[PDB]
Amino acid sequence: AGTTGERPFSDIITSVRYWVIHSITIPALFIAGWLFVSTGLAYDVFGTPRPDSYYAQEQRSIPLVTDRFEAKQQVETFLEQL
Amino acid sequence: MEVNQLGLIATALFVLVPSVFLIILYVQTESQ
Amino acid sequence: MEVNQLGLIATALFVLVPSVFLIILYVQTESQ
Amino acid sequence: HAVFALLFFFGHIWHGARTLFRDVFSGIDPELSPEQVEWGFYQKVGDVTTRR
Amino acid sequence: WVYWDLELFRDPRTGEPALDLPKMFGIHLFLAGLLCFGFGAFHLTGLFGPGMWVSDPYGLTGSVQPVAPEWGPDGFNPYNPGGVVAHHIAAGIVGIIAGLFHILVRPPQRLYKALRMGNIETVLSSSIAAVFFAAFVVAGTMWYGSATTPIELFGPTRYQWDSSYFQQEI
Amino acid sequence: YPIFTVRWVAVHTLAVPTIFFLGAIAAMQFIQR
Amino acid sequence: NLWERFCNWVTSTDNRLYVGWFGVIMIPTLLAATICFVIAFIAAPPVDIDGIREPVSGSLLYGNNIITGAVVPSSNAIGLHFYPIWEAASLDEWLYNGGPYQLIIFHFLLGASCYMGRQWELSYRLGMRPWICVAYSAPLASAFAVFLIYPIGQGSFSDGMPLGISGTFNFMIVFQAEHNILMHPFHQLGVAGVFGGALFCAMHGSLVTSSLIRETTETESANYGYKFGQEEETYNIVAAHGYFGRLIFQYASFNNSRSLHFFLAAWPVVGVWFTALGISTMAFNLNGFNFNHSVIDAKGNVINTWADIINRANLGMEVMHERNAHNFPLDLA
Amino acid sequence: RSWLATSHFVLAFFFLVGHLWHAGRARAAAAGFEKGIDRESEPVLSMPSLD
Amino acid sequence: ARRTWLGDILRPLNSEYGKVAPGWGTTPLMAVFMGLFLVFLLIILEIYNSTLILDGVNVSWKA
Amino acid sequence: EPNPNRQPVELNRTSLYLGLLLILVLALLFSSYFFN
Amino acid sequence: EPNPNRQPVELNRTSLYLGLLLILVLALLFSSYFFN
Amino acid sequence: RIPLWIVATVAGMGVIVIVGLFFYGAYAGLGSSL
Amino acid sequence: METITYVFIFACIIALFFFAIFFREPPRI
Amino acid sequence: GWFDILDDWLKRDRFVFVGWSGILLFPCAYLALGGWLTGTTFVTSWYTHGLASSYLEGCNFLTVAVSTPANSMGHSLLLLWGPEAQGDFTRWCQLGGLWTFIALHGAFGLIGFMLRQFEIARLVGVRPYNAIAFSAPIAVFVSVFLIYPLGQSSWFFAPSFGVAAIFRFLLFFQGFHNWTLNPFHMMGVAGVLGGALLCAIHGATVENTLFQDGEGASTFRAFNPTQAEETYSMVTANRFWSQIFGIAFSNKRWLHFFMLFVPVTGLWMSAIGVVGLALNLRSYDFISQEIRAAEDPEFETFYTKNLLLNEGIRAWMAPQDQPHENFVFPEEVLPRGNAL
Amino acid sequence: TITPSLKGFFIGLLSGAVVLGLTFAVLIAISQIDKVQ
Amino acid sequence: DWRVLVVLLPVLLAAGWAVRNILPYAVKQVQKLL
Ligand code: CLA
Ligand code: CLA
Ligand code: CLA
Ligand code: CLA
Ligand SMILES: CC(C)=CCC/C(C)=C/CC/C(C)=C/CC/C(C)=C/CC/C(C)=C/CC/C(C)=C/CC/C(C)=C/CC/C(C)=C/CC/C(C)=C/CC1=CC(=O)C(C)=C(C)C1=O
Ligand SMILES: CCCCCCCCCCCCCCCC(=O)OC[C@H](COP(=O)(O)OC[C@@H](O)CO)OC(=O)CCCCCCCCCCCCCCC
Ligand SMILES: CCCCCCCCCCCCCCCC(=O)OC[C@H](COP(=O)(O)OC[C@@H](O)CO)OC(=O)CCCCCCCCCCCCCCC
Ligand SMILES: CC1=C(/C=C/C(C)=C/C=C/C(C)=C/C=C/C=C(C)/C=C/C=C(C)/C=C/C2=C(C)CCCC2(C)C)C(C)(C)CCC1
Ligand code: OEX
Ligand SMILES: [Cl-]
Ligand SMILES: [Cl-]
Ligand SMILES: [Fe+3]
Repeated sequence: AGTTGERPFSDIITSVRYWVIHSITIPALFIAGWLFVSTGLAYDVFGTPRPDSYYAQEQRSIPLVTDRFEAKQQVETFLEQL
Repeated sequence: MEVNQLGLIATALFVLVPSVFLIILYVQTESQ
Repeated sequence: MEVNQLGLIATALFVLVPSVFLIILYVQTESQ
Repeated sequence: HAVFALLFFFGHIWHGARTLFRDVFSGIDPELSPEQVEWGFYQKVGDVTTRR
Repeated sequence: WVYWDLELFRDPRTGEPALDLPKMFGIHLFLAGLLCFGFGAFHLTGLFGPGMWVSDPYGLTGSVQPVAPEWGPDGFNPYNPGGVVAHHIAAGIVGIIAGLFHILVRPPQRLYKALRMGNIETVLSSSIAAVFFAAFVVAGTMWYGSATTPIELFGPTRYQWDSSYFQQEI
Repeated sequence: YPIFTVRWVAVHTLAVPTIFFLGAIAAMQFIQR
Repeated sequence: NLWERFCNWVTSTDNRLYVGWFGVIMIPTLLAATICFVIAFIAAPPVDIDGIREPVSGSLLYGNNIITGAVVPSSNAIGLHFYPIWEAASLDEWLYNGGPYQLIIFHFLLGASCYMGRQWELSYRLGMRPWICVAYSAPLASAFAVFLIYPIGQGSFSDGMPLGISGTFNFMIVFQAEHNILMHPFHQLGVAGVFGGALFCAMHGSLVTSSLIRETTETESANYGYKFGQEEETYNIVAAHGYFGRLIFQYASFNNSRSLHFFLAAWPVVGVWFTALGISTMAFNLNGFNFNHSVIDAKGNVINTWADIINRANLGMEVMHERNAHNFPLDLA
Repeated sequence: RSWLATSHFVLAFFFLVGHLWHAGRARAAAAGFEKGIDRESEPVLSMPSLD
Repeated sequence: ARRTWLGDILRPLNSEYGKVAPGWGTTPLMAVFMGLFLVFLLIILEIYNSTLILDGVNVSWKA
Repeated sequence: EPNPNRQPVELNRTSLYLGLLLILVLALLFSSYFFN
Repeated sequence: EPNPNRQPVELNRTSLYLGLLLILVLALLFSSYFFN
Repeated sequence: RIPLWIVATVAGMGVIVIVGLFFYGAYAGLGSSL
Repeated sequence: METITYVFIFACIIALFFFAIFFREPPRI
Repeated sequence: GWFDILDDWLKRDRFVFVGWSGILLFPCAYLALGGWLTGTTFVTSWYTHGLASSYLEGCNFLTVAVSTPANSMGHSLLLLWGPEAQGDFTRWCQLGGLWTFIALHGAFGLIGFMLRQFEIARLVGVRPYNAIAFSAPIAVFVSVFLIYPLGQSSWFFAPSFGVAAIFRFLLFFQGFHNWTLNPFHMMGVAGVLGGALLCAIHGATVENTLFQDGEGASTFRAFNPTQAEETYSMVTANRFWSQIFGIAFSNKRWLHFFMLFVPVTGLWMSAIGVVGLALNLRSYDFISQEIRAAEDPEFETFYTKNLLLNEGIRAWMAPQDQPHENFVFPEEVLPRGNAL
Repeated sequence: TITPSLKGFFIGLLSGAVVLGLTFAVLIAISQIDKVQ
Repeated sequence: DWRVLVVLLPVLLAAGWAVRNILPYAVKQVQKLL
């Protein structure tokens, strides 16, 4: 097989400089992901309904899209009646 | 016309079976 | 059972024609 | 025609392959140099003029 | 089949059986454009031909009628008969121009080697490619319906039942 | 050995978002209706 | 030294088909099951499988084709009771109650089990390694699961997989409605085993064919580049590994043919082992994952998922399967 | 009962596989070809053809 | 090979086998038409798909 | 040992033409009666 | 003059068996749908 | 510098924890049917 | 007639088995 | 030339080969994978299906999915800048824009991968039979995720990218299409199961016919990639199966070609059948048996039993599986057996 | 008239052209920097 | 909104910390290439 030329993964993940850098970068990305949910930013970015944002106080009728081109406003008018 | 329904396959097999027999023998004769 | 009247002939040809094609090819190979 | 079209996509691929690899469709080169297919040897894959 | 060994199929210098596929394409493409043009210009227009089948949006009064070309943007609306006429006229001209070009101008050295233009199987591959492209298109226009697939000839579509297309008119 | 290569990018394009996503889902386990 | 002559012929390696001591049991049983199957598939009268005096036709002469034809499982009235011919007052009774089904599968399971042992035996006689039979244990366990183990856990051979094409489908549909086999991690390993098996089969097949060393011309088959029993390998694994090692990355490819081929055996066998155990464990009603009404909003409304949609489909099979066999609201047997 | 029946059936089956594995190998090891076929003494090569 | 009257006439049409233009030739010009044709197909596709809605162009049986 | 009584079987192009003619003509003659 | 592009055709016994099997099984499968 | 068997054990330990947390969240909060 | 057809095909397959096993093309080294 | 310079860089021997095909493959494939991971983690299906389908909503790995666009969207491309989403990323996700995003980028990803197979095979010097074989997964993807919903009313009835969502797709095709009764799926089953059989039986045979090329009990060490000899006995393997099964392989090249043929042919056959289902052209019934059963209330087969099951599936799942139809089934119209 | 639908189409065109443009502009640049010896 | 800065803050610090730990090793690679 030989080796292509890049630095072997084995020696990198066993190097100190690597874990000096990645003992900060990896947890930060983890925390960043945590904050993306705990702040509730994920809900507003993707438009995913919160546990209290599926129905109104007295409806079981599914807010289903029935139109094609006016579908955007049809979803927006669903968000309004909440 | 209300003909014999088996007449079609009987006629087809009447043609195919012996004709194939002759084609088989011929082709294997030329290849010798 | 009220089946298709062409079922018999369609099945018979579906077997016979390509199988004959193979048999013909084989016999002219052994003769070579 | 939808079934025939999908079936002809394979026809495109098959006869397409046959055209580009014509030199090796009866089998690959009898003693292909291992170095060619082994990594790191060439700077460019397959190019004999790129040995490090 | 009997007279297969014609001189025309021989290469003048080598004597090997050879076909100049790049010029053959130009010639045959030139022919296709002429026929394409003539089809739309005469047969479809009714200038020298019967025209084509046209009908009302509900397929009640269909007949063969001469069709004038649609040269506006609506000519790309496939439920417009005039688009079909304008297509074979315009694409017919393009085919003629391209035909002449693919006759007079030799292929680049690189494209010849890359596409193997000395091997006839490269034509089979690309032809088959264009063939299923056209096969997928005619399947689509048949199922979704167009001006080339009238409901008095091939029957209504499923999408007319889905939308109750005939019930609203009734 | 080179530090930043094609392989380097190929790694971090899968690496970085994965840990970010794992942290996100980790926070979702504490969401109460 | 007369019985020794018999033993030598039985264990003989010069027979066109190896007999062996496993074969001494295999040959009669398989012939018994086969002969009965052929006769029953063609000319057997209707069978009251659900034991509710509602005979189900399965043979060709009684209005079936190849697709709808089947040998129908024994009556639910019978259950796990052993029902040979001599336990019936007449062949007519025996046929009405699904007699042929038990006769076939029992002779078959015995024959099939000996078939596996027969595989070890010849390999021992030839000086081979003996684990090919271990690979055959994967489909054999699968047959044991649907023919023997599942009827045991459920309490009737009437809930065994029928010997037919459509009957097989009936077995699958009813199974899903009662066990949710799709949402079971063992069937999912089975799917991964057979999809992966087919993948790797296509994969190994393509890579070896691609790396075939040219020994032939364009006017003949490439297969004639190989002669039976030749010393040299017909392909170049070095080139093949060079290709697949670049398709992904080299450390995701096999350079060891023995290690590669072992993987080819391990993956689908292990996968089928699990889906075999899946049927076997679901036979005792340890069913697939149940996430019906798992997601709930703040107020308390059930927010459906794809699992709840699967449930609605399962409800449809449940309330319709064996429409006359249930007298009580809970389906236990 | 469901827990006890399923768990031990799984174990029972794999132990049968374990039987087949260790038994066959024991036979081969005692006979002297568990590590493969001798190239210069292949048994089949000394046997007659089946046809 | 055999000479025919129709063969002699068609002879020049099949006499330039293997003849090519030096280098890339008209390859870039080809790419421009390939780009425009891709745009063209993309237009008529979205017209039928109603992703592209134009004035005066009602993609329907009503027309 | 191979059997010494085996003979090659032949059928020239002419006999193929004669046979096919015989079969087709008989078929053309008897087909009407098969349909009845 | 003869055509130099002509080639003999072969089909060994194994290919025959395989081919016949492919046809017989396809027949057994599709026959039910033909009779319908 | 750092033993590879240690890196593998720590990473493995981290996997079991983050996976166990997910199985924990299956019985509590959203998707717990409660 | 459907039955006869189904059985006939099945019979041919079994026959094919016999010839593919006992009258196969003998593999030679 | 700049073209030749770029060609050198693209075809450099690296840990991860790129090539010209990489310009199409890598971005499309990354977006398809990323789009699915994004949707199954955050994006819902509440406005398209009335379903939860992300970890954020409480779904697990088996139940998460990227669901198909609403039926009212039709066969719309649903581009982000399209007339439906109108540049709004949030609305785009809520409408099912990520499904087409994955389906389309995933399609051109598969094209890029098959091209990658051609490209590498040309540089290495081997035949392109791996690319040819990969036409079967593509034919499957195209027929099921593209052609089938195109034949139907909308993208809604295409498979949703999820585990349980696929299981829905399976049961849907049973209840509505009777897909099991279709001969084209049957040939596919025989190809997949037959492929798994060939895969298992080949690896097992080779492993159990190995030559002794070492003194160790673990025979994996007794092989070298650069060896010229076969590692297993084809002769011994041939005699074994000849006596066990009756027939056996005698040609290695035909063996490995056949291993390509079986599963590839099967998938292509199943692909053809799906194309038919796109037009509701099903192998749903046998007319001969329906005539008999309708006239004779004592005639029953496993075929007529399965149709009762399909009828149950349809009537019980349709209102929720097709919420755009506004199906309302009073209890008294539901097909039910006794007691249950 | 430039309908909102047509407006988006040109946006889709430019967006695609920029992506393909920047991609090849980067790749060609890198290819010239690290040439093959 | 403020939530964006909160989420991107650990990402920025992570990238920054990584740069200063690799910067003397990073730019040398570009010295050698150029
Ligand atoms: C699975 C896909 C696939 C694969 C693997 C191949 C493989 C091959 N083709 Mg084929 N081909 C394909 C599909 C494919 N083709 C299709 C669908 C067509 C259209 C009919 C063609 C048309 C075609 C021709 C005309 C030729 C080949 C040739 C070839 C060979 C050289 C490679 C090449 O030219 O690629 C071509 C490039 C591609 C397949 C990639 C194109 C990517 C496009 C540009 C992306 C477009 C994105 C789009 C605009 C985004 C929005 C879309 C959305 C709104 C719907 C090789 C055998 C050549 C040959 O035979 O040489 C001997 C040849 O002349 N192909
Ligand atoms: C894409 C969809 C898909 C896929 C890929 C699979 C895949 C699988 N399913 Mg699943 N399944 C699905 C959808 C799917 N299923 C759905 C939607 C449902 C709900 C309706 C089910 C319901 C379901 C059930 C209920 C069962 C499966 C089973 C299986 C397995 C079948 C293969 C098998 O058992 O081989 C094993 C091999 C054999 C059984 C063959 C044994 C052969 C013997 C040893 C010899 C026979 C010789 C013969 C009689 C004569 C030969 C003659 C010749 C020599 C000439 C496999 C893991 C089965 C399983 O897991 O069984 C353990 C099972 O019982 N599925
Ligand atoms: C290999 C690269 C590649 C390919 C093939 C595709 C292909 C596709 N993407 Mg994807 N995408 C890519 C990379 C790619 N993408 C990348 C890197 C990203 C991240 C930035 C995205 C982000 C993305 C999004 C956000 C979306 C897509 C979508 C699409 C689809 C529609 C594309 C379209 O209509 O283009 C049209 C543009 C072209 C075909 C380019 C034409 C270029 C020629 C040369 C014309 C030049 C014109 C000239 C410059 C004049 C300009 C106009 C002027 C007159 C005013 C299609 C399936 C859409 C989708 O899936 O919707 C469901 C969608 O919303 N992509
Ligand atoms: C014995 C059981 C059994 C078996 C063996 C099969 C076998 C098959 N069925 Mg059937 N089926 C069964 C039972 C069974 N079915 C039953 C009982 C039903 C109920 C009626 C169905 C319903 C059913 C349906 C509805 C469909 C099938 C289809 C198929 C085929 C699937 C092929 C495949 O692998 O596609 C897998 C998909 C591909 C190969 C496409 C390409 C996928 C790419 C390569 C993925 C790349 C991923 C990438 C690496 C990143 C992934 C990341 C992520 C994992 C995180 C195959 C022929 C399908 C078919 O016919 O398709 C044509 C289909 O749509 N079956
Ligand atoms: C009385 C009546 C009527 C009874 C009939 C009842 C009934 C149910 C009839 C139906 C019969 C039936 C089969 C129906 C199925 C119909 C059906 C699904 C048809 C599909 C056919 C078709 C076109 C499929 C397309 C896909 C396809 C081509 C699949 C191929 C499947 C296939 C051939 C699999 C074979 C697998 C197999 C047996 C492998 C073993 C081969 C073997 C012995 C190798 C031995 C071996 C291994 C080694 O590794 C080495 C090294 C050597 C040396 C060696 O030798
Ligand atoms: C249950 C399964 C049943 C399967 C049955 C299969 C039967 C197959 C054999 C039957 C057909 C054989 C035909 C051989 C035909 C054939 O090959 O003839 C040629 C043959 C002469 O043989 P030779 O001695 O020349 O042999 C040379 C070798 O090449 C022959 O092998 O003549 C005869 O065999 C005698 C009968 C001649 C009859 C020919 C008269 C035809 C005249 C035209 C009739 C139609 C026109 C009528 C106008 C009014
Ligand atoms: C040690 C764990 C064993 C697990 C059960 C066995 C699985 C592998 C064997 C399948 C038999 C296939 C048919 C015979 C195929 C055959 O003949 O193989 C032949 C192959 C060759 O080995 P040798 O003959 O050189 O060595 C055998 C002994 O003498 C020990 O040296 O045997 C092995 O490689 C044994 C590997 C043991 C380790 C395997 C572990 C794999 C499972 C790991 C857990 C997976 C869980 C997945 C959950 C999703
Ligand atoms: C959409 C879109 C886009 C894209 C984006 C992306 C591309 C993203 C990505 C993302 C990502 C890329 C993510 C990732 C994730 C990952 C994950 C989340 C993972 C996980 C894993 C796990 C969970 C594991 C598990 C396991 C296994 C499998 C093994 C065994 C055991 C265990 C369990 C450990 C853009 C902006 C361009 C544009 C717009 C649209
Ligand atoms: O029998 Mn045949 O399937 Ca076992 O579950 Mn209960 O029983 Mn009846 O229902 Mn569901
Ligand atoms: Cl039932
Ligand atoms: Cl009850
Ligand atoms: Fe192999």
